[PDB]
Amino acid sequence: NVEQHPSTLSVQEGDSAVIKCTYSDSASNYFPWYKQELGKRPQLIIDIRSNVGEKKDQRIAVTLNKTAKHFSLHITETQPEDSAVYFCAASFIIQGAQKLVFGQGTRLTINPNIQNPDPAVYQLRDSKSSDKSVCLFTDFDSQTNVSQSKDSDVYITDKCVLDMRSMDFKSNSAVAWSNKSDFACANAFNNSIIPEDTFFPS
Amino acid sequence: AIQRTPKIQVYSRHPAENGKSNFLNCYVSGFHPSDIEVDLLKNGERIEKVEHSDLSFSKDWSFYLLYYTEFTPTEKDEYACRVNHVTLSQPKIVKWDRDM
Amino acid sequence: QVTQNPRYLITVTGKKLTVTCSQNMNHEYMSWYRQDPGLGLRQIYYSMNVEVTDKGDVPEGYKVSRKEKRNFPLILESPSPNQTSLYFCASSLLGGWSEAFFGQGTRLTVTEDLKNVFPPEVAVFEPSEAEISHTQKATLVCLATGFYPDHVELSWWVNGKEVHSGVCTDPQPLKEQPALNDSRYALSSRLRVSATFWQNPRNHFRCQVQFYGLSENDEWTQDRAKPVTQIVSAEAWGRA
Amino acid sequence: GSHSMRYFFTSVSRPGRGEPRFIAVGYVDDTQFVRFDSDAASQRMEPRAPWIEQEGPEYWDGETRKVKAHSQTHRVDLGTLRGYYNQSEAGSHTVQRMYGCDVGSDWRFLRGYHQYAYDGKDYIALKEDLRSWTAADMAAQTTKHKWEAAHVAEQLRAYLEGTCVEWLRRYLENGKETLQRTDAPKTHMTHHAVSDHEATLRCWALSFYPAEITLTWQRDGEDQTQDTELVETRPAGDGTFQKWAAVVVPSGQEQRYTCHVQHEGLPKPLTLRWE
Amino acid sequence: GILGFVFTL
Repeated sequence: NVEQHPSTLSVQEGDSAVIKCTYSDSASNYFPWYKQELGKRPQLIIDIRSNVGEKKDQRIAVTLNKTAKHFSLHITETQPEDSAVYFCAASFIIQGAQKLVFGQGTRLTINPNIQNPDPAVYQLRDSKSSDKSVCLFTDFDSQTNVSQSKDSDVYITDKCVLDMRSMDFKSNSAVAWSNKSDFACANAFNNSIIPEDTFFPS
Repeated sequence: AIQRTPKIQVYSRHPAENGKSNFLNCYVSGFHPSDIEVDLLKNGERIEKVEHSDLSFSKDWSFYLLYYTEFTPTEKDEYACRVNHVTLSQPKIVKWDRDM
Repeated sequence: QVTQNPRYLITVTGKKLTVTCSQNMNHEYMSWYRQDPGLGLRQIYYSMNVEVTDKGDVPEGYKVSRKEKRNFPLILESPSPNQTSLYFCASSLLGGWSEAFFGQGTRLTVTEDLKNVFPPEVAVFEPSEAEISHTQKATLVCLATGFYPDHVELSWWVNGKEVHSGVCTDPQPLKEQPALNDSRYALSSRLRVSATFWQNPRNHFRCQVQFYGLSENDEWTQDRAKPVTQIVSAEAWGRA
Repeated sequence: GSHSMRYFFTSVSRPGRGEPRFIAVGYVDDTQFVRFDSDAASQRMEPRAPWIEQEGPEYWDGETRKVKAHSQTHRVDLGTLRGYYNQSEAGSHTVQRMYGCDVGSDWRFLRGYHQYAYDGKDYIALKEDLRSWTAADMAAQTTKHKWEAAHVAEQLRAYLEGTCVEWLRRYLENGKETLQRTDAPKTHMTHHAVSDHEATLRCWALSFYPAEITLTWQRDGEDQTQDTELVETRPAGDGTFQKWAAVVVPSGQEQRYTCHVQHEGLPKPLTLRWE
Repeated sequence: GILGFVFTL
C-alpha cells in the first residue's frame, strides 16, 4: 500500500507546494512522481532511489525517509502550469515481481494572487432565448470558497481562473444556473459566500 | 553449448573400518549441464536410499553435488559410484578403494 | 511512442470490446491501468516480455495478449458498467525501475442502453452591461447541457480563430441528477474580453463542443436523431 | 580470518516449454545454511544449518517471498535470453547467478560480487568497484545498458557493502560455534606397491575446516608436481573436508619424498614422510 | 538474507 493524502491541495502562485506519500514495505527502493495535466496522460517529472535522501531538479525536489517510510514532492515557486494531478509510486516486490504501486493522487491547484479584487455577481442572458440566464460570480480573491448547491434545482460550478494575457490580468469565477423561474442569483451566490463589498446590481 | 564432463570421487565420510557403520560418498564436480544421474552401488546394484546435496556451483560456474548413503564396509563387499551425464556415452563407474 | 486507441469509447453492457496499445520504443515491459476517482492508478494486467502475461491487482473482467513485443491489447469480453473508466497503457524499459511511458488514455463508458446517449445542447450567454460598466471587461459564458456520456471537448472561437487567452473551462462536468446512474451532464466555460471588443458588432464569438458519441455502425432505433460524434455550437455577436 | 556470504541460483529450462527448475542455496564461508528448490513440496526457503533455525517466521516468510520473486525473474530471463541469442525452444538452457560479500578479519566489507552466466558462460558481472558492469558478448550489452540506465548497480552496491555484511555478521555471531571454528587436518600417509618396483605414496588430510588447504610434495626438498596427483578438496558430509595428494616413486627411494600440509588450523605447517 | 529487490535481464 502506498498512501497519498491529501486528495486536493491549493496553494498561492509563487508559494511552495508539498505532497507527501507513505508506503508499507521497507524494501521499497524507487520512488517516482508523475504529473497529469487535465485531460492528458501521466508523465514522469522526477524520481528518487533509496540510496539517496534528496534529489532536486531546479524548482522541484523529492525528499525521502526510508526509515520512516515516507517521501515528498516539493514544488517551489509554483507557476500556474504546475496545476495538475500528481501521483506518487513506490517500487517493491508484490506477487513475485518488482512493481510500481501508485498512490491515489493529489490534485494541486495554483491559485492566482488577485491584485485588485473587485467581487461582483452578474446575470447574463442567453443570446437566443428570452427566458434563460446564468449567474456569474467573478473577480473575487482567491481565498474565497464557493459552496455547491444544496438545492435540487440549482447548479453551481467550481471556481475557475482565466488569464487575459495581453492585459496581464487574471480573474476567478464561478457560474450558476437553474430552471426554476423564481431563481435569483442570490440563491446561489448568497451573502454567506460573497463578501460584503460585492458589486451586485439589479 | 558448453559441455563439461564430471569429475568423480568415491569415498567414505570416516576412515573405513570393516564392520563399522560409515557413509559412502560420491562427489561429482566440474560438470555442465546440471542434469546428472548418480547412483551408489553395492556389489553392482543400486542402493535405494540415497541422498544428495543441493545443487550448487563453483567460481567457474561448473556444478557440484554430493551423493551419500549409510554403509558398512567389509572385506568382501564392493562399492562404487555410477554416473550418467550427457557427455558420457555409457555410464561411468568408479570403484571405491578404501585408500582413495 | 506509446500508441493507444481509441481515445473515447461507448459500448453497451455485454458487448465485447478491445482496446489497443502499441509501442515502438524497444521496451519489453507493458502494462494496463485503470484510473478512477479516488483510487489512483490500479494495475489490470502486465507483461514482462513477449508471450508473458500476469495479473495485476484488478484483473477481473479483463484479458490481454502479448504475441509480439509492440502490441498489448486489452480485452473486455463482457463489459460491465463498473468497467466504465479511464484506461492507460504504459511501457517501460525495466519494470519497477524506470520511467513508465503512458499512452493517451481511453475513456470508456459502458452503458445499459444506447438510448441513454445524448449530445449536448449548447448556449451562449452574453456579457452583462453591469460588468461592462464596472470593469470595462465583458465575460461570455457557454453552457453545454444534457449530454451523456461525459465525453466532450469545449473550445472558443473568435472571428474564426480558436482562442485560449481569457478562457477557462470547468475541469469537470456536473451531473444534472446525481442519483441517476445515467445522469446527463453539464459543463460551463467563460471567455472574457475587453468591453470595447465586445461592443463591436462585427466580432463573433462561438462556443464549440465536440461530442464523442455513437459510430456509423451502431444501431439506432429511436426517433430522435442518432447521437453520433458531432460538434454542437452556439454563437454570439457583439453589441454596441 | 576473513569471511564470506554467498548465494547461488540456478534456473534450468527443460525442452518443450515446460516450467523451469529453480534452486537457490546460501553459504557462509564453506557452510551451507539455506535452500530453495522449486521441485520440493514446501515452496519455502528452508534451513540447512542449525544456527539459522532460530530465525523467526518473518525471516522465513520474507526470504520465501523474495526467493520466489528471484525465481520468477529468472523464468522470464530464460525466455529473454533465448531471444537474445536467437535460440529455438528446442533445448535445455541454464541461467546461473551468484552474489555476495567478503569481510576482513575485522568483519568490515572487503569485496562484493554479483554475476550471471548463461549456459555455463559468463554473461554479465558487476565489477569490483560495484559501480560498473562487464559483459563480454554482444547479446549481453542490452542487459548492461538496461541496468545502467536504471541504476541497478547503485542499489546492489548498497546491499553488498551494507545489508549483506550485516547479515554475514549476524550469521557469524549466531553461528559462532560452527562458523568461527577451525578444524586442523588429521593427516597420514599411505604406501602401496605399484608395478614391480615402484610405490604410490599418498598424503592425506582429513576432517578439516575451512576447506582451504595446501598439500605439496617435495623430492629431496625440491617441490614436485610431476607424476603427482592432487584431488579436488571434497566434502566429508559432516561439515568438514578431505584432500589427498599422491606420488609414484621408485621403491627404495620413498624417504626422499616429503608431503607438506598448510592449513589455518595448523600452528606450523606439517611435514610427512613414509617410514 | 537475500536481495529484496529483483530485476529482469
